[PDB]
Amino acid sequence: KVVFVIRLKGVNKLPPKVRSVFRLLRLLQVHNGVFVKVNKATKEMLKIVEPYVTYGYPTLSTVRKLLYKRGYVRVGKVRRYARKKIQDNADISKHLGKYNVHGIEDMVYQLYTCGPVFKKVNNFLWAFKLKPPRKGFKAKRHAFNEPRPGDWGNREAHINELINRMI
Amino acid sequence: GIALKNVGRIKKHGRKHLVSKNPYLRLLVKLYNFLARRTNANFNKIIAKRLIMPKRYRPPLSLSKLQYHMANHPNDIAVVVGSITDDKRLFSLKQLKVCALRFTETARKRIEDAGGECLTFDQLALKYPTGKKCVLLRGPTKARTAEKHFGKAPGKPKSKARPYVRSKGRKFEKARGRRKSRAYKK
Amino acid sequence: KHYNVKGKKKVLVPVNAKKTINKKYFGRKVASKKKYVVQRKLRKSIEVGKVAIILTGKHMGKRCIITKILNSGLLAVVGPYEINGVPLKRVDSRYLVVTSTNIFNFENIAKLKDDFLNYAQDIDDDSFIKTLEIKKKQKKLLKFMNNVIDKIKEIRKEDPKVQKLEGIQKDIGSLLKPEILKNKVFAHYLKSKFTLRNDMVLHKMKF
Amino acid sequence: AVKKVGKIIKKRTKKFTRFQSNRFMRVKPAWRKPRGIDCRVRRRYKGTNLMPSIGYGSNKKTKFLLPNNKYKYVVKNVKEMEPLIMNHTKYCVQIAHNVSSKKRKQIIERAKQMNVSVINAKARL
RNA sequence: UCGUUAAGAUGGAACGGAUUAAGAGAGAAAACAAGUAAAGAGGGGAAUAUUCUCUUCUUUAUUAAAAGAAACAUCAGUGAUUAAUUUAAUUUCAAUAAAGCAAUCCCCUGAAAUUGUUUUCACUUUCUCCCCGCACUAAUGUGGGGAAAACUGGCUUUAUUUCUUCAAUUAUUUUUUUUGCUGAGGAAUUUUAAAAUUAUUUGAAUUUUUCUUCUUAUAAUUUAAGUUGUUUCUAUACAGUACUUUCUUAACCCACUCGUCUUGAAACACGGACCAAGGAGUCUAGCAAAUGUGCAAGUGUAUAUGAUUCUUUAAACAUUUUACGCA
RNA sequence: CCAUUUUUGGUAAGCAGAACUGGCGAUGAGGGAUGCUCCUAACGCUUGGAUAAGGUGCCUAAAUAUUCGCUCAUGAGAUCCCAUAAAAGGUGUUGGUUCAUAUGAACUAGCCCUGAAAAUGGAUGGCGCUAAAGCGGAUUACCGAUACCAAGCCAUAAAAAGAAGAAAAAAUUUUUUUUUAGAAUCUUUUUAUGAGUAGAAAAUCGUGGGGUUUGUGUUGAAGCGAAAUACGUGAGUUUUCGUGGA
RNA sequence: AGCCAGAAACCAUGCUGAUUAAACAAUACUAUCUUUUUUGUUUGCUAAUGUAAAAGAGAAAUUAUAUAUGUACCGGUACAUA
Repeated sequence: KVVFVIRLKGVNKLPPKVRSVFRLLRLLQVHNGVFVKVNKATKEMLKIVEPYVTYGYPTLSTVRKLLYKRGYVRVGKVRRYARKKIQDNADISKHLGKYNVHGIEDMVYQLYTCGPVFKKVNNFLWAFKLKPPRKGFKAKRHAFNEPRPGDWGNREAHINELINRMI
Repeated sequence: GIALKNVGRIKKHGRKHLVSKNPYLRLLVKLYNFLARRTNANFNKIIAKRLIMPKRYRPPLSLSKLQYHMANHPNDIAVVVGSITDDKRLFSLKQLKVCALRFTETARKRIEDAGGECLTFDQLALKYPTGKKCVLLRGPTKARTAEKHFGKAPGKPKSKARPYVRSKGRKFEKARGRRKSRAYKK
Repeated sequence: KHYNVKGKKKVLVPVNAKKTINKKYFGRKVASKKKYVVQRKLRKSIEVGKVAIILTGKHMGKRCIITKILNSGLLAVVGPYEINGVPLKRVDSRYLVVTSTNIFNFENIAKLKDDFLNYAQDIDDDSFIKTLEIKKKQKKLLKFMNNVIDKIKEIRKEDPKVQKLEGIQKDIGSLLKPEILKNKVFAHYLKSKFTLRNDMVLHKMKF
Repeated sequence: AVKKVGKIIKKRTKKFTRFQSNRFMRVKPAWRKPRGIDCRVRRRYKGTNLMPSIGYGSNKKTKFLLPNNKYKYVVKNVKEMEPLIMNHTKYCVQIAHNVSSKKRKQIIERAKQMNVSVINAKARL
């Protein structure tokens, strides 16, 4: 139902359709990760950017842990966002109060299960800008279904291992 | 390196401050900025913006237009973010209570004579700080002399505008390109 | 007193008052953080009966035996004065390399532990303090050269707190010396300084 | 490197020297950026010669401050002391170069009576 | 540009940046010492030009202190390390000592006989024995032919797990050993509130508890609510070889003639021996938009007249005791 | 003007001409020995972290690492753009595969070899390297950018937000000492952002004169030379010592 | 694998230079002067200071290294030892 998609390619020299998809995807910084709801249009968008992003299924412990350490939320106004670290429920109880998914565990729940309000919560959340990925990365070129090393493209469950390294 | 358009900047356009050096107008924008910020009233916010706006682009209002607009209003308090000019083309009997940026001396005298009120912006702020039960008005732009001059080419076909022309003389701009007989017309 | 979050049971000491920092407009104030400070929490190997190598001291490389963990969280140590010449000194934890050997597992020594404990219990950190008046008294000598050094040493010796400490030093040494001295190899090991020049892989806690 | 002193960080040692002034006698020593021209050193070819920009600027709290912890105020007449005196804690006196000795002595003495440091009082004897 | 002296340097360039060093110079205003007593110099205020008294500089000695740098401890933020740990999941095991079952047979794995299973015989060991070769070996053996067994191994059991074991990989978790770096800030109606934790108090709960949970009341504290503390030192200085900082070579790393037109200049493209001074988007006219400013259906006093205008006054002032431009 | 892919002319061309996109130009840091365009990656000022491309015998920072192959060359071979080598052979060695009767054929493709000549001396960047430091894999560790993460600081942008009161320390409950903000293009606060030629803008700084203001002058000004624990991101400002005489 | 002979080619030999090695040895005679100890080295000069490395700066086979070394016998044999 959900997929965590991590960009892993620079901003120089981008194809134009890929550039457009990146704007919609919201991976404007080269080490952004973001959650995406799997449907058919989203999968085709992911396909267009495929050699330049790694992606996979984010397990429930990982999703919480990443959200705990790197959770920021947009606390400003629509198209006048302000980026604040999430250290209490009151900020997000303001923003998500109408939707009733106020407080961080409910957001975590929506992320876990692909809940009834996914888009708005995702949209309120900042796109997670991640650390370089510790020991055992390597091979920026091509993609993971080449037998040779290189995490790029689909890596399913193994996304979590990569996320754990770059947390 | 982030991919943001306009390098992520929000770039506001139009007036960023009032650029007048007039002490009274500087005092007035201080006042209306305070009144807008504290009240959070839309009426005050419009007044502040219109006070900041270019003095040239601030309009005259005709007295005939002011009366014509105020006709369905039994509350008498007109506010005008521009200058109120007099009328010499009709009887102009019915009085009003009008706050304006500037009054012509003849207009002011007529309004006062008729039993009206010519009201300062400080008096308006003091009496009516919320703007309730009042009428905000604007004079018209109505194609001023520059507007008549400009607007996507006068010499292009299917366009109505004034070029440079010095056409007080006789033998002025009427032929080739402006004439169906001589080559073609706009 | 203590705070016990996540089972950690810290153990808290009341700390001395803070120095004051300027407020944004009017005056200055104390900061409020940690009016109770967590205890020292020394290396888990360390124990009173163990003999340790003095790392940075004047007589550094000597093997000297631990006395009291002080209320300052520093420790007192003595490498028996009468036999080895090392005083009853104050020392801090990271500046002392504690060896695995323990004194009170030698048969003679273990019967005199209570006497050692009572002498140890009496001493504390405030006994060792330099004192502004005495510090000034040595300093005021500046205005032949060997004489002034001798006078400063004379002035330190004269001090009653120093004298009281030297009394305890003498009493502890007197208590321990005969029994230590009969155990000749151990006495020699106490007298002997640290060994390492190139001999083996440095700093093992097998020692 | 840089020069920390208390809460006062000054971020620039070694004031910049104008490019090519080492080679040519004619070119003034005091810094100028080659902003008016193409020049292949504004093009940031590494190690050729470092050049300044806004980022090195002083912090907002310390902005013009002296290591005295006091802003410099230049004094050429005695009466100019009188508004300055209630802020003597935060400001330090500089006496102007062009002050005649009788007047200078009077200003120095008065300033000392007013209880504020005067940084060139130990000069022009 | 060149002379004298002094200091340094100097293996086919020269100078530079970044970074420390050692030398040579300079400096005390943040880079220590409030007050008290003794005796010199000033200034004031009050009292009714001189009585009282308040004050600041020099000097002797005589008690404070504060400030920065260290060092360790303690936190919060951030890392790196090396041991771990929970209950699940998924053809894990391995021994332990008592029993059995078959003998190339079994755990296995072979080879065979439309859209099903199943049936056949092939396959272990040996430091066992025999026969031939009779020492023929890579070998404390050996090549070939046969037999032997279940020590060996396999399975079924029955107990057993600290004799030896109890995997691996996911899943959800919980820690721990050393240790590196960092400390913005300063909360006169939000550094407050709640949370947390401790000692109490009352009611519940449930896996049942020495870090078990909630809420009832009470106090404190910090894990809340951005570093503090202690002890040293500089130093009991008055500028010293220390401290600050300039200059100076060093050494490591980097560094190609600037300007120029040029797609492309380090160029075998061009200008430049060196230094000084002078040296280049202006002024008028007429037009435009912009913005400021004054007035408004008008506006602009044009030419010109007037004056107790007549150092300034070569403009400033006024418009008869209903021209003209543009709209 | 350059590159990939598609592409027309021309024997071909670092030739002429395009298409789509991305670059370079106008822009760089790290790698590609080296290099305008290849790769990684686009840049305020700093500290720490972890990586990328790329490497890890020495030059030269990290492994004389692990693991399985292959390879001896009387001119071995060594990484895209990148700076040559083919048809054709080989009873050199290595794998296969088809066939025939533990042996004879035939093929096949890996390496290696012949085929393989040129102008100052000469070039895997150099030394060297063959139980590789070669060539083909795989397994880990480490080093490795100004990018990335965390923190500080600077400016810009945007957003919040505003038109009145006691804190501490020294003394010996009462005396003393430090501080005690309201400038609306100003002040407090937050978050985001930072390439740049041609070119446009804004904020400054300096020079000559004038009106205006309130100062400096012979107990020595301007000027000048040497400087300054000096100030400012900077242009510059200020000052000290020496000269100097309005 | 192991070898051999074999060219006007190649390196020596020969021969030239060798402040091309910022190179060096031996011999002859010589400069208030040489040697040991102590204190110091915190107008151009006339007492005078330098270390790219101290800190236990400790360390005698030998061909090999798909086998060696002793010792006794006669490069060989035997016996030991690593």
